[PDB]
Amino acid sequence: RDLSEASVYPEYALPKTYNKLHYCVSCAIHARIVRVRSREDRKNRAPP
Amino acid sequence: KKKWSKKSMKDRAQHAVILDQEKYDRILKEVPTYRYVSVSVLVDRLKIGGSLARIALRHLEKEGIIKPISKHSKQAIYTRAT
Amino acid sequence: SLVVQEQGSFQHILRLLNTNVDGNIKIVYALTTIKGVGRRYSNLVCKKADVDLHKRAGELTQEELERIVQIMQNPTHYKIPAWFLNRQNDITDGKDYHTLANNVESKLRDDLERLKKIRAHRGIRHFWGLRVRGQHTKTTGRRRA
Amino acid sequence: AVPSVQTFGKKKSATAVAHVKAGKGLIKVNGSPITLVEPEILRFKVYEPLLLVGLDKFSNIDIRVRVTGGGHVSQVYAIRQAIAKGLVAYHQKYVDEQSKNELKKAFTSYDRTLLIADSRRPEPKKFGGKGARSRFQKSYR
Amino acid sequence: PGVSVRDVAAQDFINAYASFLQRQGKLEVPGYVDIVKTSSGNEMPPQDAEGWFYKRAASVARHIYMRKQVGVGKLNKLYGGAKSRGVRPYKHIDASGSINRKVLQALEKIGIVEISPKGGRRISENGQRDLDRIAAQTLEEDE
Amino acid sequence: TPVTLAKVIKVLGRTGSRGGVTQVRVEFLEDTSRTIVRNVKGPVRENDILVLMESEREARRLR
Amino acid sequence: FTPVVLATPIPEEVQQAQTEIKLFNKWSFEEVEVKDASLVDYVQVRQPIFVAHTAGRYANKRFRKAQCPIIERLTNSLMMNGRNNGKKLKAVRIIKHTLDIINVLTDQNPIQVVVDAITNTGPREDTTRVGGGGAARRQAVDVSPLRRVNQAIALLTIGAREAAFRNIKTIAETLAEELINAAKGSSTSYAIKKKDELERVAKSNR
RNA sequence: GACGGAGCCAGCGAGUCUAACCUUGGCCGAGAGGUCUUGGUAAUCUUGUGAAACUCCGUCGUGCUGGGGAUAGAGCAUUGUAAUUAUUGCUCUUCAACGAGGAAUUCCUAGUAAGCGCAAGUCAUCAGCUUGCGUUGAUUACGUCCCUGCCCUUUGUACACAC
RNA sequence: UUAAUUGCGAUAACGAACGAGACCUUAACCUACUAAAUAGUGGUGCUAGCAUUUGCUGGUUAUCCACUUCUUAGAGGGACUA
Ligand SMILES: [Mg+2]
Ligand SMILES: [Mg+2]
Ligand SMILES: [Mg+2]
Ligand SMILES: [Mg+2]
Ligand SMILES: [Mg+2]
Ligand SMILES: [Mg+2]
Ligand SMILES: [Mg+2]
Ligand SMILES: [Mg+2]
Ligand SMILES: [Mg+2]
Ligand SMILES: [Mg+2]
Ligand SMILES: [Mg+2]
Ligand SMILES: [Mg+2]
Ligand SMILES: [Mg+2]
Ligand SMILES: [Mg+2]
Ligand SMILES: [Mg+2]
Ligand SMILES: [Mg+2]
Repeated sequence: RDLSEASVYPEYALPKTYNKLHYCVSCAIHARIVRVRSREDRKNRAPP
Repeated sequence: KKKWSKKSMKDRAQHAVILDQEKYDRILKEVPTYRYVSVSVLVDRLKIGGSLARIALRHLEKEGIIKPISKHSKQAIYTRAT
Repeated sequence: SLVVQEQGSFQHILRLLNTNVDGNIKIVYALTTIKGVGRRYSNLVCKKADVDLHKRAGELTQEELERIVQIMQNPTHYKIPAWFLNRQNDITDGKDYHTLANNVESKLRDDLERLKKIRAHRGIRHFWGLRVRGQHTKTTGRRRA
Repeated sequence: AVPSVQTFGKKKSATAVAHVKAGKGLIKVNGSPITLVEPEILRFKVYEPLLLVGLDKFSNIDIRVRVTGGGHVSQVYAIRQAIAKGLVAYHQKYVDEQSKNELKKAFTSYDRTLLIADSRRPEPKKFGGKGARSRFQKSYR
Repeated sequence: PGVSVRDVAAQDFINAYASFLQRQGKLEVPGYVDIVKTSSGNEMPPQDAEGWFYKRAASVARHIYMRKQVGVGKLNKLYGGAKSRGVRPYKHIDASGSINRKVLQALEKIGIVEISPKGGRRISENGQRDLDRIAAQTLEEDE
Repeated sequence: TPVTLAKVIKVLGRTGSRGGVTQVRVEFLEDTSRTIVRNVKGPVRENDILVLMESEREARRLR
Repeated sequence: FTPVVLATPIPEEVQQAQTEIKLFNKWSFEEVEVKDASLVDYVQVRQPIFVAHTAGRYANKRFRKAQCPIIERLTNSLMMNGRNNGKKLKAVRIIKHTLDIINVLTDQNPIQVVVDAITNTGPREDTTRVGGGGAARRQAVDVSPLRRVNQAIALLTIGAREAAFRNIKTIAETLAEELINAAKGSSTSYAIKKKDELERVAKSNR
């Protein structure tokens, strides 16, 4: 909101930032990512 | 025997016990100009004792210099009469 | 509501019974400084001498002080009822005294001497420096000296 | 006969009975006028219903209170409760109901415990402590 | 309108009545006065000492005017207090009995109270009149 | 030494190691339509009012 | 106004203080407009009380004490440190004398004086331990108005207490000193000094 | 705030037979207590258990001081066959440390904490303890899982007297 | 979701048991029942004092009369988050 109000060039875009993240297993488990699953749900290959 | 303390002494004021003419007329000329008068005032100002302060307060209220508004024991509250 | 100014014969520390008694404090608790004289005894003798207790000790007369001293030195002569006394039915003569400044220490000491030379339990206890009134010594009087 | 009611005010362990009849406006407490309840400040605490509703409503009636139990503060709270409840009882039995409604509304708008007793009661004492909830002291070493 | 002991503050009544008794100067004082503590639990004797027997007697008179019957036991219970037992915790100790006993005996001899059935002491007619008149004047001092 | 009044409109949740801190979404009274998020120490309600000694700051939201 | 008579004489003192207007001990609860916003609805005025002794129950729910009269909260805070626990009559007497003194000095309404003191010695920003475990710091946060009021009362009473301790001045006049200096803004009062200390610390730990 | 006077309010409970309990009242005693009687086998009598903190008037006046009251001397009483290493109570005198407590650590969310005393238990006597009772009556959360632990689920384990 | 394997429910499980809860005691309400000199209150007799103009404060066991708000209980009601 502040940026749009203080911006010249209305309508503009506010573009995005893109980076592909590679984590190791240890870091991903520590960072509240792929945490841990039951023996049966380990086989679940889909996302939420 | 370790105490675990500091034990810093004080200055030990020597408030007066009995008065003379100099303290008396100082009282009589200085209990006015005081908007609030009580034992604490007559000890943090003029260095008389608290007993002398009680007696002097009763005396001055006898004459009429200080006006009372509540004379509850352990806290006497007087103002100056104008 | 009494304000008398004063006349400058007031005296600070005075002397009686070989005790530097303080002025500038009321006579009862001033006289309490005298070993052998407590609040009750001093209040009573200052009542019997008919000196005002509202007066500070430094503001008093030599005749009043001498009257008070005479009373405390022979109190039973002035209708003191013989149970205010610290040494009554003494141990030797059977009369009733009231010890004072240095006589208190001397009398305590000769009592301890009597018990020690008698080899009584309390005397042996006093000599060893322990408790004598039957207290427990297991947890108290550790750094007693 | 005379128009007469009798009510009670309560606190922890104090109860104040209050006879309220028709009279000339004397308000006594155990033998004595209302100005000698003897904390000297809860005196103003007990004047409250009179001061609220106006002393004109006490001119035609006699109130006499007998208090027992508790301590000084609880006795005062019981006295004021009994006075208010006896006034309301008189205005309900002999005066009409509109005055009772106005009086009750004033009393409860100032303070709820004027007419209704405080339901707070002592919690009992349980072992292992000096009190209900407190325990003595734990020693580990 | 009439008045009674119950229409005036107790402090005012007791002060007035003790002043009346001290000025009248006929009741009594035993002789062990100016020596005693009034209680085995008190630590020092009274501070006034120019009286206080009249204060005690006025308090007893008000007490018996209020009540029906009392005794030296009740009065010791009433005038006793917390004895500071040094390093041990405090405890109720009842007052001295000779004091109140002789107070009641003097009140009898001056005629303010009498001995009563069911044991104890009771307020008499002339004593009731005396206390009522002293209360009337105690109230209208404020004119 | 200026300060800013801010009215609470939404309590989000508790925060802090020990639960003595609360997140709130305040809307500024003056300069209205501005809605910042803040940490709060004590008992707080909506429609309460806070005095921000510093207004140009947002707390890390937990959600 | 007219004075009413009864079989038991009721003083004209209580009659005036009763029916013309409902006062405090002998003071009024009108003309006590609060200086600072954000403490309205949390300091209780406009519900007058004859005395600061109300056997009320404000501890049962959370924000009920905000409806308790502020003078009763002051009295309640005045009685602590053991020997003083209980003894609310002494706190009421101390408050009566304190308001008398705050009338003879500083002739403003003493209720206005105390509410000004509360508004002025209320810490607005304070610190608190925030962290994820071993990485934990004292971060600065806002302060709620109820906590502002409570901390103000605590600071005032504690300063008055440890001032009146071991000296000849009384708890009442020490509290009067504290309240007046806090309503003015002094840096001599325990309360204002602690307030500025906390605010400076929170500024440094932003 | 200590002291001295006045004011002056509770509740839970116990109590004598082949016995000697709770004791009013009167008298004596500074006091403790003694003595002559009395009531009660108890909602009736002790006991309104006239408790204490509390309030009001005064004394004191920031002084290890009239704060505090251990440590000691002497005497008077009571319980008990017997108190001597004091059973306890009382009187006078002596009047020590202690100037709010370091590293640490306990209990507690409303009539609760805390302060205040009372009854009963043990008991011939001996409360600073306990079990309950009531009197005065705050502050501060009404939340979190950071420490200390508990519960359920998933997960890993070379553990099974089981971290 | 609950203080609660307490419930909603989902469901290779169905139907049960124990515990929890329900239960018992106690504290709080009943100017509605039963009553009661071993608890009270009011009035009337006798009586003390002050006022006196009716009144105010009290005492009074064999003065009785009446009642049960306070007190005691027994049977019941009441809250079940309405
Ligand atoms: Mg407790
Ligand atoms: Mg007393
Ligand atoms: Mg104590
Ligand atoms: Mg001080
Ligand atoms: Mg002492
Ligand atoms: Mg006292
Ligand atoms: Mg009772
Ligand atoms: Mg722990
Ligand atoms: Mg015992
Ligand atoms: Mg033994
Ligand atoms: Mg034991
Ligand atoms: Mg909780
Ligand atoms: Mg592994
Ligand atoms: Mg194995
Ligand atoms: Mg290992
Ligand atoms: Mg009659």
